[PDB]
Amino acid sequence: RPTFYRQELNKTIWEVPERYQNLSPVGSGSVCAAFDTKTGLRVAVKKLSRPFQSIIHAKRTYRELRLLKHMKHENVIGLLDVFTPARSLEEFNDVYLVTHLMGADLNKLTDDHVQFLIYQILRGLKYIHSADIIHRDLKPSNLAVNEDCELKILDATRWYRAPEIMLNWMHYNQTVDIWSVGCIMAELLTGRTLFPGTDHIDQLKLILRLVGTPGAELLKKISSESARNYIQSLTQMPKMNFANVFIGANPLAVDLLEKMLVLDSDKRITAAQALAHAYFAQYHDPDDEPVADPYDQSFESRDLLIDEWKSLTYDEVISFVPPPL
Ligand SMILES: CCCCCCCCO[C@@H]1O[C@H](CO)[C@@H](O)[C@H](O)[C@H]1O
Repeated sequence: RPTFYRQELNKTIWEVPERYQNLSPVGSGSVCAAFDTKTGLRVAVKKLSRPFQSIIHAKRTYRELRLLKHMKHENVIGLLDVFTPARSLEEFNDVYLVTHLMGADLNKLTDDHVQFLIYQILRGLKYIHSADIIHRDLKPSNLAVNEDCELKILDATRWYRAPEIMLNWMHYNQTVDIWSVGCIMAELLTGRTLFPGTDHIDQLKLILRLVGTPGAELLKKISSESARNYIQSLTQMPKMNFANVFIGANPLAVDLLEKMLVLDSDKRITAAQALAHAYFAQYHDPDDEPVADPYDQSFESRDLLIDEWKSLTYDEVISFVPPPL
C-alpha cells in the first residue's frame, strides 16, 4: 500500500499516493492535474463526488470504473490508476481515478491533418464498438489531443447528435457515433459547425436540409404513427450534393462524409468500414486497429443495494492492474 498525503483542494481533503505531486484543480466529481513521479506523466486525478450517496450514485460510480478499467486502446481514455485511502471495505468511502492529463481538445484544418485526426477517432470507435459500447455523446470537447496530435476519445451541445437521438427513438445503433464523427469531420474541414441548431427542433430542421427528408425505404422502418404522419406531410426535400456543400474538399473526404451522414442509421458506414476507406490510405493498418475484449454490461440490468454496488466497486479497485509504460 503506498503512503498517502492529505491536502486541502477544492474545499475538501484529498488524500492521494505521494507519487502524485503538485495537485492543481482543473475543474469539476472534481479533477486536479498532477505529476505522477513514478511514471513521469502529467495526469488528471478525479475525486468522485458522493460516489455512494444513493443507489444511483453507487451504480454510476461502478459503471464509470468498470468502463474505464475496460478501455485499453491508444485512442481511448484509459485508467492509469484507481485508488482509495480506505484499507478495507468497511472504511471505503472515496474513489479516485487517474488518467493521462489531456492538454487540449478539439473544441480550419488541412486535409492531411483531418485525415489523421478522424483516423484516430475511428480507430478508437472501432475499438469501443467492438465491445458493444455506444459512446452516444461524441463531440469536439470529448476528443483530447496532445502536442503530437495524438487523440483520445473521452467519456450540453446537440450539434453532433444523430437525428434519431434528437427524436428519442431508442434502439440506437453504434452508427449514432458515426453521425457525430461526420459532423466533427465536416467542421474540421470547413471551420464551421455543420448543424448549429439554435434549439432542439431547429437542429432537426438543419439536419434535414442537408440530408433530405426520409425516403420510402426509411419510411418503411418507422413504427411511430405520429412520426410517420408528420414526415409524410413534409415537403419532400432531396439530399444535397455534398460535393457542392464541401467546396474544394478532398473528394475522398466528401465521399466519406456522404457515407457517414446518411439519415438511415442502418446505411451509415461503420467504424471498421470507414478505416478501410481510401481517405485513410496513409494511416490504415489492419494489423494495428485492435478490437476490445468483451465487456460484461449485465450489471446494467440489476437493481442492487448501495452496499452491494459499493462492494462490487471495491472489488474492481482491488483487482486493478496498472498498464505497462
Ligand atoms: C424527420 C426526421 C427523421 C429522422 C430519421 C432517423 C433514422 C435513423 O435510422 C434508423 O434508426 C433506428 C435507431 O437505431 C433503427 O432502428 C432503424 O432501423 C433506422 O432506419
